[PDB]
Amino acid sequence: DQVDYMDVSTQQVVSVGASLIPFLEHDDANRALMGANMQRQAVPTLRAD
Amino acid sequence: EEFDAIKIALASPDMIRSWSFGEVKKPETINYRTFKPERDGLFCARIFGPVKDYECLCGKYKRLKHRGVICEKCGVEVTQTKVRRERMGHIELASPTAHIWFLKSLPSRIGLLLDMPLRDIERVLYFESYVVIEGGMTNLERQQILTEEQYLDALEEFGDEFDAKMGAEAIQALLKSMDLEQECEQLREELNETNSETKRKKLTKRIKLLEAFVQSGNKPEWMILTVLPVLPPDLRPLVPLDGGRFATSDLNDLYRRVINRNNRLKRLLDLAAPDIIVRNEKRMLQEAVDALLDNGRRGRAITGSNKRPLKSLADMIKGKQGRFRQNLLGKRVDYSGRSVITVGPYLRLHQCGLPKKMALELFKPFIYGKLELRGLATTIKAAKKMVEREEAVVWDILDEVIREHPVLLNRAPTLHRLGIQAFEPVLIEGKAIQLHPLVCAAYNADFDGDQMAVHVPLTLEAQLEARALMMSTNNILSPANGEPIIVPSQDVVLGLYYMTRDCVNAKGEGMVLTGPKEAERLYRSGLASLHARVKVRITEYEKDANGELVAKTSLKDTTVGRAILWMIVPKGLPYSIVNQALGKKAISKMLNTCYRILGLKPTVIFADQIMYTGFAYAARSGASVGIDDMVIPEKKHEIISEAEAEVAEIQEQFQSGLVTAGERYNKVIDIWAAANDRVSKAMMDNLQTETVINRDGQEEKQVSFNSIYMMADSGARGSAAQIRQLAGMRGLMAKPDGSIIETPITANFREGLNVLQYFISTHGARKGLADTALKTANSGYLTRRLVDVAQDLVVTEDDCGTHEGIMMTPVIEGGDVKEPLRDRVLGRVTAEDVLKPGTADILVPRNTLLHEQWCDLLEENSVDAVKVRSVVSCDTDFGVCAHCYGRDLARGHIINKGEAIGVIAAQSIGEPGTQLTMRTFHIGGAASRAAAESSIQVKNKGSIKLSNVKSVVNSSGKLVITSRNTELKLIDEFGRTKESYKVPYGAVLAKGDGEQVAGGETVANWDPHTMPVITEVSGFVRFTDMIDGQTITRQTDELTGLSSLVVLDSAERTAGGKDLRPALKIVDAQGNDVLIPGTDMPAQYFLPGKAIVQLEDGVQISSGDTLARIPQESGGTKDITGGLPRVADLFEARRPKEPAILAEISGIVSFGKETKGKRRLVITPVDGSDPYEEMIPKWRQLNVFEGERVERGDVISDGPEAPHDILRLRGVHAVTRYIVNEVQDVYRLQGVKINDKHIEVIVRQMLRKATIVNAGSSDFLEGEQVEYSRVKIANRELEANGKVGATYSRDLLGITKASLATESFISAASFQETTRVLTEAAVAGKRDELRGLKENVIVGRLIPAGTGYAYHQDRMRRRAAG
DNA sequence: TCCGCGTCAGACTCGTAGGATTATAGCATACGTGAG
DNA sequence: CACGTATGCTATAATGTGAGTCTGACGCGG
Ligand SMILES: Nc1ccn([C@@H]2O[C@H](COP(=O)(O)OP(=O)(O)OP(=O)(O)O)[C@@H](O)[C@H]2O)c(=O)n1
Ligand SMILES: [Mg+2]
Ligand SMILES: [Zn+2]
Repeated sequence: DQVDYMDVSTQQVVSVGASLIPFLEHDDANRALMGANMQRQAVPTLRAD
Repeated sequence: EEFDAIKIALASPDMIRSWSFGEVKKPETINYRTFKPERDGLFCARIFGPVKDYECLCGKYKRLKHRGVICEKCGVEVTQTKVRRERMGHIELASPTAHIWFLKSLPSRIGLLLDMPLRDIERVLYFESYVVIEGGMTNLERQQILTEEQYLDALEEFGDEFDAKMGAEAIQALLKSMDLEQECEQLREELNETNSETKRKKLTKRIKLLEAFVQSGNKPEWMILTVLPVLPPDLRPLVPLDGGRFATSDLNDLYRRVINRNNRLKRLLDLAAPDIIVRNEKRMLQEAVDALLDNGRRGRAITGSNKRPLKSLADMIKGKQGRFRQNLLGKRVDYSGRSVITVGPYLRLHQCGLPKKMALELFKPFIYGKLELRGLATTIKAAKKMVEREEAVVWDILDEVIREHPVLLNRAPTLHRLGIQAFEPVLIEGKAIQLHPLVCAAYNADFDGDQMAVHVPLTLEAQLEARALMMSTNNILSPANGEPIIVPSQDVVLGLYYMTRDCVNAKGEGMVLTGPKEAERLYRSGLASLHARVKVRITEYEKDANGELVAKTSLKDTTVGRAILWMIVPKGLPYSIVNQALGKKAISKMLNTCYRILGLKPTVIFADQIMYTGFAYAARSGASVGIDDMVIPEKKHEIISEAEAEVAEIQEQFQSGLVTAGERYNKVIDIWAAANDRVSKAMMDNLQTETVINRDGQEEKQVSFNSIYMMADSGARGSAAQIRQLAGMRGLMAKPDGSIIETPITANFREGLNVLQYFISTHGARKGLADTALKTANSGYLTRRLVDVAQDLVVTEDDCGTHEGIMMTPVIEGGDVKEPLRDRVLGRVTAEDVLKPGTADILVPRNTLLHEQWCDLLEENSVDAVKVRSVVSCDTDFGVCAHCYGRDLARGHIINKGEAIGVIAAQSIGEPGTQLTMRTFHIGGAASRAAAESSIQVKNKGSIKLSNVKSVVNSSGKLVITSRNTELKLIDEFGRTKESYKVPYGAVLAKGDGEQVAGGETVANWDPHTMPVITEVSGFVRFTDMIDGQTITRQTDELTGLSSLVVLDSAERTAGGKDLRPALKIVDAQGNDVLIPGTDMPAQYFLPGKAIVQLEDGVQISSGDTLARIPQESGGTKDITGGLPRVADLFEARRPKEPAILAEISGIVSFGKETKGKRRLVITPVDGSDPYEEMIPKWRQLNVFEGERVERGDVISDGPEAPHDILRLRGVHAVTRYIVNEVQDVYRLQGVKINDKHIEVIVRQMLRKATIVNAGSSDFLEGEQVEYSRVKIANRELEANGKVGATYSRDLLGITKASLATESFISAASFQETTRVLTEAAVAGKRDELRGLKENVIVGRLIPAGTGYAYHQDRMRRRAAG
């Protein structure tokens, strides 16, 4: 009866970059930060897989 | 050129003219069309020199034939263009201009000289007001300011016979008229008559200034500039960019400002302009010169084009970025390269993979050279083209040059000396540098993209210094601790662990082999496992009394695996070394053992062998990291629901009334901290063993071969702390403030945090990451302060022949001996023939290096205390003796004379801080502290020994302690100290002094949260000065109404209560004061900030009761963030807010005066008739009572001691040991091993200077501060010859000031505060003879240390003749 | 002793970008040096 | 003598200005 509202998605806390990390739930926040940071450094290959 | 010293002094107007080669009259730079220098402009060729080599401007004389031929037509000398970087010019200023550095730089020289405040001088300079220069009529005296209206009054009445002027002309006249001699005598006469304490300093300082001014031969007028020097053109260049545009220095904009306004001033003087306009122009001229010298000091700096302030002269010297730190104390370097690093597991310890193309380029001159000696290259340009074409024969020549040629590898940051190492290079195809694994530790190298600098030592000398001193193989031990830095890790560890570790039966349990060869063949054949018990016959080789090795053959139960590792193990070592399951910790000991028994080459070979076998078996095994590895305890949910309803019950009790925010914070943190340990220990029992393997018939228990458990137990990678977060519970995380979040993370990484647990994790994570970026800065700033202070310290002598040293006892704190005496005195020169108990035969000699063998003898006899020779007590002037220092911990033998000890000390103290900043922070998330410091339980039976303790017996029957410093010890039978235990104040002891307790008994219980105020006397309780709202606060309850009192401190307190000390006073039934047993003191206990008293006034107390609970919020987290500021505070000698009081002079004391409650402790010694009287706070309670014969430095108050007071009363070894222990407390809390001798070096540098009383035969008089070495030199010649004896007193300097107090001004300038250092040196006319290292590095010379010590000592003896 | 002032704050790496911003009067005599 | 560079004078009256703020710490001097 006290509850007024609820989170729309489980994703809303996280940004775009971090949303692309699969098992984020099992990853330390520091390592996850650098992961989201290195995805931005990824050079596209000849065959996009 | 080769010179002896450098001196700095004020520039005379005429001196400035000497350097100048002409007056630049015009702002003209160059001609827009012919981009050549304009007439008498800023780039004038007529003044600074020719633009092109041996060519005049108008072009009449060309070629090297024309030499010094000044062209008559244009007026340009035919010399090299180089001259335009060296020739200076000048500017004729219309008005005299004050030099900002002597005006604004604090304290200031012009102000201190005239004894005239800055404000007065400035009013004069900006032409607001006149100043009197001299009036024969005392009507107006000297230096008296007159406003515009004040000047009109005296001008009519007296006029003429009184001289008062405005602007820099006035101040220059005032400086010219001032007689340095006469004022010196007048000031000496003032000090003779009435020397007031604080103004004696200031008068003595102006006397020192006047004396120093006359001795320097500087003239005060010269502080005001009449001629202004101009920097040579090439040092403020106008060059064309590719785009056709030009680019120029900001000095050109500032010079043009000055010239325009100066020339306009000449004009307005020629034109006889009205005075208001002349004044404005003189203001603007001084503004422009002050902007040119030091922009930003004179207020708002002049912004150029972007808005950024123009970079002025001083700005190019001053900043870190100036010229000292950037271009002179370090530079960019030829024959330098870099690239990504990658592993070279195939390499030997002394080798590194160097890319082909990289090495081709670095050794270009060496190739050119061999190419011409083989006659393959006709000349250098053909050799260059052969290299450009990269011809096949060139590769073969390059291979020949690199052979036996060492290359330096460097990694940023270079924290300690092993951050540079030499290797023999191995040419490799590919662009990445290959690094040997075992040195990755010293570089802190991990291959996820780190890069390294390569440097080529060119000279034969540099090659030899690289191969002998800097080689990887030769730098095995660290400069800080004696432990080795080079050691196998990761795979090399995993492989050897897999080999040694044993399993149940397996293939071929209980088999008999004939040596390790049979074992290996069996394992390779596939009939035996590596972890299977098998009886083998190994033949170990043990060293005898001489150099001969004795051979011993015996049967010992072992695994196959360990037998095969024995094959790698050199003869001399015991088989017991390989017989355990090996981890990284055991392998490090293995290589150290081998080094000290067998020597360097065998350990080198053995190290390589360990690496090869380790990696080869690492791939043979096949360890993996599965998700099933991290097994969660079945009993987590129970522990957590229990812990969770518990914390819930305390939160509900919070609204009730037994709880402050601090108390509940402590209680919740304690509950979760114990829960975390519980779940972790559940996981580790369930994981570490919980291996049900059926032995040969029935079931057995043995260690688990779970992958993550093996990784943790071997010490290969993760610790138990990390695996807690994986498989157990993540725990309580700590905010960026350091205060810990009340809600812990119940989950682990295998379980998956949920959105809320992950979000809560973020705080700790990011504070960790921000910590690495930000704190490494203050860490690094401490490294640099330390280095500057201990640069000069070098081993100068072999033996000073001193007996003096500091008594080192074993660090036995917290039951388990923290640091053994043997290790603490391992590698030190023993002082004073210290034998065994029975004094009738010497056991140990005097000057003898404490080797591991001597140390092992010490342990059989169980010596507790040893006077050892230390750096601090060494007599050597201008350095320290090899014996006072002891072993070079990095070499493993006696230190070499000439070694730069100070640098190594500063680096080794600095490194751990800087490394522990980034390291613990990125790696951990949460804080795993454990606060449950309630009960002391004793581990081994013995009798209770209480030293320093004053306790009162309470009505319970129990001994309740009321001492501040209390040390419970555990004595055995023989009577040695083995366990220690710091009992606090407010403690209940189970048993009293000298009583027997059994193993596992609790001997004292105390509350950790709340330090109670415990009363000695019994009676009724009285509220003194405890006015509600003024000093305390009142808070009331329901139904009946329980009020509770909280003592508001002066922070929250009103102006009314400020002077009142609030205190619970003990009165009896009559309502008279109860006395404290045996003294005239009435009982009264002064309550500090927020002392929460429950029980309201008039309540009968018994003795030994808790009056008041002051809350003790310990929001501290266990990290270096909080430790390092304490380290910096000790090194810089930062006096605390409440210094500890100590006996000043020995003798017999009674009390005199009191200010309300403030004690005025009166010492009246026995022999020394003069008293010493101290004001003391009322609330600070004394350890001493009344008439006792206390000696110098007996502890009176409770509170932290100032290192100053320790040095000043007890002396050197006292204060040195205080610093060493207080610093080491912090570093030891973080698991950092630094030898005391390094800290001792820096304390020696702290105690460099000494103040002097009285005169000798030199110029001492009252209170000059001179260095200790130099006054000792004087005292040695004085004692032999006689003359006036001089009393001295050593002064402590904290690091920053100690580095600025060095008599080298080049070192002082390079360190910090450069503007101020150069003004004080320039005014003193100081002469730097270049003795220190920084000084010689700046002039680009040989260091007076290491290799350079030989050459440098040869120059010092060339000073005696020729 | 209270409060404006002024000197402090890790080490290397690379990748960079922008020239942007601004307005001035127009014409005759004088001052000075260079080309034919 | 031409070319480049500079100093000259203009006559309605007009005559008083004008960025970014916030670190935290410590050690002297007034
Ligand atoms: N801003 C930084 C980052 C890194 N380093 C140095 O480089 C080392 C390695 O950095 P990094 O590779 O990020 O850390 P590791 O502890 O090796 O962890 P990982 O590579 O697994 O992330 C740091 O410990 C530190 O000595 C530094 O001085 N300054
Ligand atoms: Mg790295
Ligand atoms: Zn010429």
